[PDB]
Amino acid sequence: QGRFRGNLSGKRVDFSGRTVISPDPNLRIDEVAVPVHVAKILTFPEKVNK
Amino acid sequence: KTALEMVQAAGTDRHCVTFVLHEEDHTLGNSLRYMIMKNPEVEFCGYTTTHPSESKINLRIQTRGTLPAVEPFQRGLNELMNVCQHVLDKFEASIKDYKDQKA
Amino acid sequence: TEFFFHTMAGREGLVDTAVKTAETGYMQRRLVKSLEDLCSQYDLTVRSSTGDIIQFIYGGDGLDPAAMEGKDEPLEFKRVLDNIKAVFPCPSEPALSKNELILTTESIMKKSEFLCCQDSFLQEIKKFIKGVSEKIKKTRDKYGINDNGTTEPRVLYQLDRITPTQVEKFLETCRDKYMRAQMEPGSAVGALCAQSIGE
Amino acid sequence: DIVERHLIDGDVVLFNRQPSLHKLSIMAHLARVKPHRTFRFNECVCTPYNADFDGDEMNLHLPQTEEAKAEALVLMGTKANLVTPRNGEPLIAAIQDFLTGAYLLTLKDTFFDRAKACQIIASILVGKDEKIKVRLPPPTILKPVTLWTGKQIFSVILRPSDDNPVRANLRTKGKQYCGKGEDLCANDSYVTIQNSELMSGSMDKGTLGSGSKNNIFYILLRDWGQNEAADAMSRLARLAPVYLSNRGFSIGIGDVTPGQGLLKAKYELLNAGYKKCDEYIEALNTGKLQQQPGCTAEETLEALILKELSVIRDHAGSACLRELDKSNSPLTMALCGSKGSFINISQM
Amino acid sequence: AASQAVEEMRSRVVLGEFGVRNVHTTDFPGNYSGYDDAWDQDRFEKNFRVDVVHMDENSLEFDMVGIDAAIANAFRRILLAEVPTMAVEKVLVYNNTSIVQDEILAHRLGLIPIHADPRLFEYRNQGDEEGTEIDTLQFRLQVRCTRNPHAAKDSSDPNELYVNHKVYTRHMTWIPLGNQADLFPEGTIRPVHDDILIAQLRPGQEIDLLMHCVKGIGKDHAKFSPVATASYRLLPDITLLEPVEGEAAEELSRCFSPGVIEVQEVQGKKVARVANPRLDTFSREIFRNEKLKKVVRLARVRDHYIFSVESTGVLPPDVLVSEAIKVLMGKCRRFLDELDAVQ
Amino acid sequence: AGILFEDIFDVKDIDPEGKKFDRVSRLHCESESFKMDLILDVNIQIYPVDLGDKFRLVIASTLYEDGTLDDGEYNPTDDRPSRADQFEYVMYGKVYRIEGDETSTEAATRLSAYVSYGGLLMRLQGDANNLHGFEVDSRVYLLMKKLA
Amino acid sequence: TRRPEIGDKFSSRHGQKGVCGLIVPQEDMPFCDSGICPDIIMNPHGFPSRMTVGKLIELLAGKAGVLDGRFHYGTAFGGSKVKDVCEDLVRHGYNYLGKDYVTSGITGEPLEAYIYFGPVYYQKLKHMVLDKMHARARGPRAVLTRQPTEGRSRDGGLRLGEMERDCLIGYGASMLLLERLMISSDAFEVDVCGQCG
Amino acid sequence: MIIPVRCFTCGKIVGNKWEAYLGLLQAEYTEGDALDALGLKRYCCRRMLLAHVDLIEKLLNYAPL
Amino acid sequence: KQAMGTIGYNQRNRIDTLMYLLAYPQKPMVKTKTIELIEFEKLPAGQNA
RNA sequence: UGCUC
Ligand SMILES: Nc1nc2c(ncn2[C@@H]2O[C@H](COP(=O)(O)OP(=O)(O)OP(=O)(O)O)[C@@H](O)[C@H]2O)c(=O)[nH]1
Ligand SMILES: Nc1ncnc2c1ncn2[C@@H]1O[C@H](COP(=O)(O)OP(=O)(O)OP(=O)(O)O)C[C@H]1O
Ligand SMILES: [Mg+2]
Ligand SMILES: [Zn+2]
Ligand SMILES: [Zn+2]
Repeated sequence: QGRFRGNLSGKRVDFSGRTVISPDPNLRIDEVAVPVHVAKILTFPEKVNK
Repeated sequence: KTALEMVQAAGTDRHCVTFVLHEEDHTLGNSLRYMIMKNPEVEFCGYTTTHPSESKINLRIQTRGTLPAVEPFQRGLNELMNVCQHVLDKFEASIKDYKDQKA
Repeated sequence: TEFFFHTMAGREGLVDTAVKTAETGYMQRRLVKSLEDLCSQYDLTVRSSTGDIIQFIYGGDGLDPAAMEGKDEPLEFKRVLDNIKAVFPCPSEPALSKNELILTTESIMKKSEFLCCQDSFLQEIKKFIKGVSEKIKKTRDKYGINDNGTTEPRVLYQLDRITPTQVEKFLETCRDKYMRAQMEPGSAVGALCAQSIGE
Repeated sequence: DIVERHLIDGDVVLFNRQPSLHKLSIMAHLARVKPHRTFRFNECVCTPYNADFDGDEMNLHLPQTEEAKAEALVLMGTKANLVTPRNGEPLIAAIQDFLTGAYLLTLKDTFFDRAKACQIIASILVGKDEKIKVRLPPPTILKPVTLWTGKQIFSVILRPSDDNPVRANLRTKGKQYCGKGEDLCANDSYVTIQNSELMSGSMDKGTLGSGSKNNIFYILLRDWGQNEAADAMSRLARLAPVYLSNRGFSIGIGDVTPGQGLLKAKYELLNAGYKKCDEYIEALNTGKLQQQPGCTAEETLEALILKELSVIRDHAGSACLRELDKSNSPLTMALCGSKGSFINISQM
Repeated sequence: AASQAVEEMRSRVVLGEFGVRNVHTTDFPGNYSGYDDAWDQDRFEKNFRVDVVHMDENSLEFDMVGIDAAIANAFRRILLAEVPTMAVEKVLVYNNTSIVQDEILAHRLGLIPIHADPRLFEYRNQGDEEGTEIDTLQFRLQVRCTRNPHAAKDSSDPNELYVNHKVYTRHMTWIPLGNQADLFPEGTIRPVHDDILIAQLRPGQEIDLLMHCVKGIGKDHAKFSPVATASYRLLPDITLLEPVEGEAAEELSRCFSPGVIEVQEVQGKKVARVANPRLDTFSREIFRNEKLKKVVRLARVRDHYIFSVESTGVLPPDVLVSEAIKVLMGKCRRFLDELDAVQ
Repeated sequence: AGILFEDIFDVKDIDPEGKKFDRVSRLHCESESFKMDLILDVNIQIYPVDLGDKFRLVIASTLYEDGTLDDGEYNPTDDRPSRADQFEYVMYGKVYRIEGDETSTEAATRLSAYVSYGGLLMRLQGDANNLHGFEVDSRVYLLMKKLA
Repeated sequence: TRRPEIGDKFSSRHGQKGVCGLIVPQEDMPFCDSGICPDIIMNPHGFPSRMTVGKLIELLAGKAGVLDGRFHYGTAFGGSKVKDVCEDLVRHGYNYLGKDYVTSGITGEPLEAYIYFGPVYYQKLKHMVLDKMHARARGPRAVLTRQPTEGRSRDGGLRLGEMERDCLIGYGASMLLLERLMISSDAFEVDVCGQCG
Repeated sequence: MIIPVRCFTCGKIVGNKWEAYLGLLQAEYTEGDALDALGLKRYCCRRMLLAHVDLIEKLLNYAPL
Repeated sequence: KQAMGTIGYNQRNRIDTLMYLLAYPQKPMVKTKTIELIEFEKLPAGQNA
């Protein structure tokens, strides 16, 4: 739990979640399903452009 | 907004068509599949479900010659309606004569 | 008694896995912390963070382990030749003999795009070409197939049928795969090695 | 201006399992919003994560930079990491309920009519596959009855449309290959595919699994790029379940019960083994027993008893495999290599 | 011969010892050479028929001959889910002191069927929790448990000590709205069974609540499912390859259902024959006897479906089948209208 | 006529390795006119066969006797005079391998054509003069008719 | 009051722990001749690798018990044998192996293989998706080290452990690693003197 | 806690047949014959009524009252 | 040890930091003699489906 | 400490 191993090498971050997984073969291999509840919390900053 | 048509590609080919139907399930999909499969002018007929969460189905129809693949759809719908009317009348007559002979 | 012995074996396996988890975790931590400095440069020389060279060329040849089609080999010449024959069958071109095959191979390999390729891969290509040519010669000698192309039963040409178009396609595909299978500069090869040795 | 938009479809998202052994334990996928409360993904990607859907909690991270997003999508793309850097073997391939399904589908006994074949083919026409022609292959047997074999239906996955340039070619041996048929094995275990058309053999873990090279998806990846392999895997994952459910595959107590001949053979083998063990015990205790080289007499007796018990085990297993009839769910799942093996069957 | 095999494949479904064969419908044009399986309304109307074999309160059994598996499954699924009925949806609670949880109580009340006719009501629009006279029904339930003023000294049984300690569904009182009292005569709107045990109370506890019920289909929630068990099975047709007589006839009678195989003494010796293959359930017990395996051939008729519909008592089953067919016709008409509007 | 091969065969064995498949069987057959051996997978459920059966088998390039090789797509619903009308068991396959005989180390004149009718394997082995016209990646029609 | 949904963990009293993958309607569930639809459909592929014949024996015994109205005993090294339950099954008119003729609910056609039906005692576990579901916005940070907290009850964020850093290094995504471990976690702007350092 | 109104598998009304079933237990009827007389042919309802435990009275014994 | 079910007859008056109860708990059909010894059938923690 | 994986 030191600074090198606990706060420099590996540290906690925001904009992340943890959830249980369930099978769904109807999605592509490169696609993952996200629930609406978590989707409303994790936000992405998009820059207003033309 | 319930049943919408889609061509096979940007070329707008009427041979292969896709009907996306909303608020439906395997019942009407399979019924119409069976009723239209007997059309000799249909090469390929197949219904599928996009995802069990959403209530929608996708039917795909490819004919033999130059059929728009829309007329077979209406043909199958009308044949299914006629079969439903006939079976309803037959069941009503059966129930009526059963009640008559029971008493 | 049998159930008790089976439970003993199960608990033995469980404790074995429990110890293995921590042991391999520590081993992986050490290996990664030690090998996280190496990287593949643009001059095909693997160097450390301080600039010292660990290898003049990765693996002695410089091929990507992730793009290794064969068993520690870049390509499987037999499978590639079969795929080329199947994907591009030319029915309007006659078959090639041993001498003609060797001649077209020597003429195509001496091009400019093949000069930058490694010599070992070219030697392996020559060996495979010689082998398939000897096989074709043995087949034609067994069935008396004439190289002039006037044998009455044409089906005999279907035993080992090869056309210059297929030869060129095979050579180009092999060259492209060998060029795209090399180590891409900038890849953290040390971390990949550590992970592949730890897992 | 900056707008903190919600997570919508198309956003690159990191998905990881906390216990990480190799780099493939974390991959950048494309997020799709769904009304449920769990993270769902194609099961073909379970082997990299080493997940089993038994309550495992996985982490999902959202990058906050366009450069990080692009790097995650390119380097950590699922389609770009279908193979491990350890030995190049493909990890993202078919899994249980997909190997068995493809096996039962490509069996020589499968013969589908026009309706069932068309249904199984349409079962995959979703998503990007909605803008392509079906290309119904010609039937094999047509004069007595128009029947489409299951191998053609499986090949349709490789080349669904006409404009698709995928031309898959493969020639390898299966798990139950005899070793002398050379594409004429009595069990039909020699996989031969030409121009994305299954000519011979039945699919199994050796061809659709993540075991080693010679995988059809591996050949597609190395010959026609990553997109073709991804599309083929999606089509397989969308087709095999539908057919497996329409056909029905179950296991019962009757699928593991022993036969009369099996019980007789087991009894005879146990008697013989116990007699030989008693003879060895009597020879060691009273008299001189042949001592094997490099070990003592007690270790020699131990080795001989272990050998006799292993003989009994293997003979009982062979008898159970020979007496078992085809269509047995355990035997089928052991043949196709989806799950289990002959040793587990013999033990149970 | 080959023709016999083709006929058996296209007409019969054989059940093997390890698996069933000929399970897929193949009677379609282009699948058979010597058969013109093109759609013909005349032949369908000629061959089709319906025969009711048993019909009592909340139970119906009828054989349909000529229909296919697709339409049979469609009717079954429509009856199971797509038939609308009335069920308790909203529950307003007023000082519920019962030990049973409020949510569990509301869930139990939601599963209680209502004898109201759904055709006389309409679906509630999105929202509108207040409800209107056309698309809602109100059921008041007020039960106050108290000690019995007159009881024995011991009175160990709860029946003698307490009164109204078991809140049966018969305590539900339908409260008319607007002009529902005039349209519906007294006694029509009531619980179906009138004997469902909702909860059990003790002196001091009281359950006072109101239930608003609206129209809904079974697909949204299982509480709207009118049919308790609506299923169909292919009509069995057992055939004997070779005449079986002797004690083997009694073995046959013991293998299949007791009411399908009958033994008769035509010449003083017992010989078995199929009497009524309807009662047979295909237990597949004949495969146990080694000698009697190659003497029988179990099969199912592809174009003969016995439908059994046991309902919950909301309405008779014949009207349920009629409404299912009407819902299917309505779906077909809606799709035809949509297609016409498109073109 | 697009008949690439035609001969009368007699079956000598049904299942040398046992009853592996319920619907398909590996029939071994020998010809009378020539020494042409045939190892063919056949569907016995729809077209039953016996050990002593003798049948005429024809491998053709096209199914129409008029010589029209227009086989872009097959429509089972279309009714027209075709070769299949003169036979009972018609299959559609592709000649996917042509292999020379390896038993004869020298002076070999026997070949073998392996065709895959939707997985059903057919090895026709014999003199090369009889296999004239067989080419790899060529789709053909097999027509079998049992004789008295 | 919570209803089972996708993600809830269920057990079957045999260590065959599983998670609800999909909730299909009743009309989609297969039905037998009697019209009984299964409540839980489990994967058979779990039996061979795990050899849980005890589950099959329990299912058969429970089926026989519910048919004859009895409670069979699964006592260790004893209990009701398979022959007794098979006799009970064949006496009531059901198959002596549990496998019964079942028709597909989707296509309406019979299945080629019989399905193994029977009553099994499933027990729900405390592990719910609702309690395990977590998502962390910017949220609070710790006083000592300005990073997200640890626990979910404390509104903590996930941890990119040393192994995650190793994986990101192996991938070579330098900008992604920088954004994760520097920008989005403990970014700060300090003032450094170029003279004394 | 209390007998459910509907059966989990099929959905037949079974809550109204609980007390009556208890009556059959107060009589000389066994479990099998009692379940048969109640009209439960399929085994799902038999399991529902037989595997059910009556815990409502045990909780009411602890109720405030 | 983590199975969900009833705790006892006083589970309603009991107030703990976290409790899980089952709506319609049912006793198993295949019950071991140990279940009868520990009286677990009186407080089942599952349902037969 | 208990766990989950
Ligand atoms: N209930 C509980 N017990 C704990 C916890 N941490 C430690 N223990 C108990 O205390 C013993 C070990 O103490 P440590 O975990 O070393 O305590 P610590 O980390 O030095 O204490 P802090 O530095 O204040 O966190 C174990 O035997 C545990 O049973 C905790 O978070 N909760
Ligand atoms: N201490 C741990 N460290 C890392 N991973 C763990 C640990 N405990 C559990 N896991 C996760 O759970 C998985 C272990 O499952 P595994 O051991 O393969 O099956 P199992 O638990 O033996 O199940 P069976 O007993 O075979 O049914 C793999 C790993 O990602
Ligand atoms: Mg797990
Ligand atoms: Zn300074
Ligand atoms: Zn029930």
